[PDB]
Amino acid sequence: TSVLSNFENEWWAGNVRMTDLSGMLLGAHLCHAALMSVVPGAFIVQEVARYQPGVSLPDQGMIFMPHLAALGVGVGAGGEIVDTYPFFVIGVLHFFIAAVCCAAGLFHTFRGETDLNDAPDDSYAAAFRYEWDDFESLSTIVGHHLVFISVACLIFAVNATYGTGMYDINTDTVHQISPNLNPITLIGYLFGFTPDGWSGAGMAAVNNMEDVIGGHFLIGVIDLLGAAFHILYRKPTPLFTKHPVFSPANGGWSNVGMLNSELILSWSVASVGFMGISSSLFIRYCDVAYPPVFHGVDRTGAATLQLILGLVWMLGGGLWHGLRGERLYAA
Amino acid sequence: TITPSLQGFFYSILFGAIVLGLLGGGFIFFSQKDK
Amino acid sequence: EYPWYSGNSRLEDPAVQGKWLAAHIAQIALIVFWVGLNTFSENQAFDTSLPMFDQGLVLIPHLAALGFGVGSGGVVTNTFVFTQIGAIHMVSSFVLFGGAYFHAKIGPSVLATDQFAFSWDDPKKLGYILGHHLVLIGTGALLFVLWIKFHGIYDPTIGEVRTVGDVVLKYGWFTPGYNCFFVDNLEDLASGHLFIGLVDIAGGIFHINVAPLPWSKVVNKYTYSPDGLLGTAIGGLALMGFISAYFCAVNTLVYPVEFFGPALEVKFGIAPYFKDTADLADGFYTSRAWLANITYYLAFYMLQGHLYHTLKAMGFKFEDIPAVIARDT
Ligand SMILES: CC1=C(/C=C/C(C)=C/C=C/C(C)=C/C=C/C=C(C)/C=C/C=C(C)/C=C/C2=C[C@H](C)[C@H](O)CC2(C)C)C(C)(C)C[C@@H](O)C1
Ligand SMILES: CC1=C(/C=C/C(C)=C/C=C/C(C)=C/C=C/C=C(C)/C=C/C=C(C)/C=C/C2=C[C@H](C)[C@H](O)CC2(C)C)C(C)(C)C[C@@H](O)C1
Ligand SMILES: CC1=C(/C=C/C(C)=C/C=C/C(C)=C/C=C/C=C(C)/C=C/C=C(C)/C=C/C2=C[C@H](C)[C@H](O)CC2(C)C)C(C)(C)C[C@@H](O)C1
Repeated sequence: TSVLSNFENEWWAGNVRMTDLSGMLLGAHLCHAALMSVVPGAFIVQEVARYQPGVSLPDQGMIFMPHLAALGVGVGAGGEIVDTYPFFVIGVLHFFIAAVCCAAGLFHTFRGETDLNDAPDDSYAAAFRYEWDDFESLSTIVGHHLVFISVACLIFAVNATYGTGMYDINTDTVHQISPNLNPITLIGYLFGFTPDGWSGAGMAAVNNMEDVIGGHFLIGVIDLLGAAFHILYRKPTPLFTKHPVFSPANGGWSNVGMLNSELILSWSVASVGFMGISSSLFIRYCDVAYPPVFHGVDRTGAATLQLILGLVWMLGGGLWHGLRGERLYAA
Repeated sequence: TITPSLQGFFYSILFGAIVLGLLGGGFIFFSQKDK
Repeated sequence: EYPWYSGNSRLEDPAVQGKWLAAHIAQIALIVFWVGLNTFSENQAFDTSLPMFDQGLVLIPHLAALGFGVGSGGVVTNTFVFTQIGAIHMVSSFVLFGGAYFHAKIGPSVLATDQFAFSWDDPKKLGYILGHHLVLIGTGALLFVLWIKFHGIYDPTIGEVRTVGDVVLKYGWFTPGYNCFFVDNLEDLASGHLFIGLVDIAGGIFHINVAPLPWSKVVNKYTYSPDGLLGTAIGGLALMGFISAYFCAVNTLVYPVEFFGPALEVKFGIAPYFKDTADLADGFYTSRAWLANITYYLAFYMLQGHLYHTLKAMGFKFEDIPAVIARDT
């Protein structure tokens, strides 16, 4: 099925069988998202069930409550959990999202048409036809997903600034913090250029909520602009086409800029692993975004967990799928 | 939380992976060379 | 055909045009690259306590004049701004290198979009190119004007940074209340910069809009050529360099004594030069002296190169020179 390595039709590899089946692939992703959303809500409800008021969160071993309390959910002045009901509401809403995703996945795996190339010729569904070769098709997908991520980030920032704000570590309580919008100052962190001097952990030495909220505004605007870029153009440019790549497809650097299913998957996997490593640094050092009132002070274990996951995705998955895609570029 | 002993064990896994990888790579590469 | 030492003359060929373009991009990158690199080394060697006109800091005083870490005067409080500017320039360098390499070996060998494609004898093409570059230059001038309006640069008479009348038609006559090389008013600098930006943008609009006219095609006897165009550009550069060297030597409002040292005295032996008039230690010269003298002599040799390229552009060949001296033994 669009691959001939040695073992394409093995049951333990059977997911590759959906390489071209667009409808089934969409269903599979939706079901997976159902899993990813079931876990948080279920474990939040389980946590709130055993939560004790006198003891502090770091001493209760909660791995989802701290992230919710960091956003001012159910906490008051002094950083103590007051009311537990909003955590329960968050869990229930994740249950709802998971149920909707699972319904969609069941529809597209069984009721929906397996391959959208078999859609009835502009039936609201041919507009969703995509091919792992044509660039234009996948461009609009990237654009719309960027739209959603950007709207999420902007919503987070707007909530922080105007409505009910976040738990600011320095001010000791939940406040609508006034954002900092000095773009050079924000983008300096990416090279470690913190105001207090260069720092080893980029983006992680922020010492005030204003920096993070301004950065989120910047990221939201940037992602919205990129969404417009990809939705409105869909055409390959001399950046993607005609860029150097080293591969045994042709021994040595080439300017081909190849495209393939495994290659797209590999770039995505590498991106995820990189985010894992960046988050590792973040939770190791940045305690503005992780108030030790909630997550505790010692946080080497969580950072190491993130590190391992990031290495597995960036090195293992990224390399494996990149090599397979480059080899499949011998078609 | 990570302790020094656990970190040492993790570095052990790194070094052992490196050793095994270099040994296996040498063996397989040399076997492939004079096919 | 050209030898390797004269290898860049190969880019004169319209057969390989885009690669020629690449070179220019690379140059600018190198230029902005240096702007980063130099500053970094300067930021390493810059002591805060000492007067800023003793150690080899040229760019640091230029930033100091543009605000950037100065308070009540003689004040250095953050070397991070200098590093920020240097890093910005050096990062831009990578982008410009990327574009240079894209045109060098990835892009087309000859531009023949085609709208960018031009020929050495297409006066409308050069006219519109000239207009666009003038528009950008005037835009930079107006950007400097806006910086004056909002941020405001250091002033010695006020002793501090400060933000901000066109008698420029009298400065141009060098009337005794003038000789711009002795300007001492921030408002004068800002107004003149506004004027030059406006005039540059107007000229750019005009050149994009209107083709070269016959009346001015009469005088340009031979400049419609590679060597001619290069020569005229080099001559303009030399003129600008002379003016900048004189400004640096004489003017104190723009170049404050704090970061640049006192004014220079114009002296002449066999050739002109600028003396310190400062009781600096023997073997050391103020940054102002370095700037003025190196700028001036670079401009002088730019003038010589302008003569060389212009002569080659007209009907002259230098390789004939020994042969002449052969005949008249
Ligand atoms: C295309 C190409 C390739 C790939 C090259 C690579 C690896 C390219 C890498 C591209 C990357 C990593 C792009 C990512 C850029 C990251 C950006 C732009 C992050 C921006 C984040 C910002 C601005 C947030 C800032 C904040 C916001 C955040 C909320 C916190 O409050 C902190 C604070 C305030 C710093 C190869 C390898 C195939 C070949 C190469 O030659 C070219
Ligand atoms: C006519 C002729 C030719 C020669 C042509 C040439 C080379 C003519 C020369 C033209 C020159 C040298 C023009 C120069 C113009 C200079 C201008 C317009 C200066 C403008 C400066 C301004 C506006 C400064 C502004 C401020 C800026 C500064 C901040 C001051 O604090 C304040 C203030 C206001 C003075 C050829 C080549 C065609 C053929 C020849 O044979 C004959
Ligand atoms: C490129 C090329 C060539 C031509 C090459 C040539 C002719 C190149 C010409 C190079 C020159 C002459 C460059 C000139 C550089 C000028 C410099 C370096 C200026 C120096 C001034 C200094 C260092 C300051 C001196 C002070 C220092 C101190 C402040 C004093 O108080 C006063 C004062 C101002 C004099 C050939 C001939 C080799 C081959 C051709 O085919 C192509």
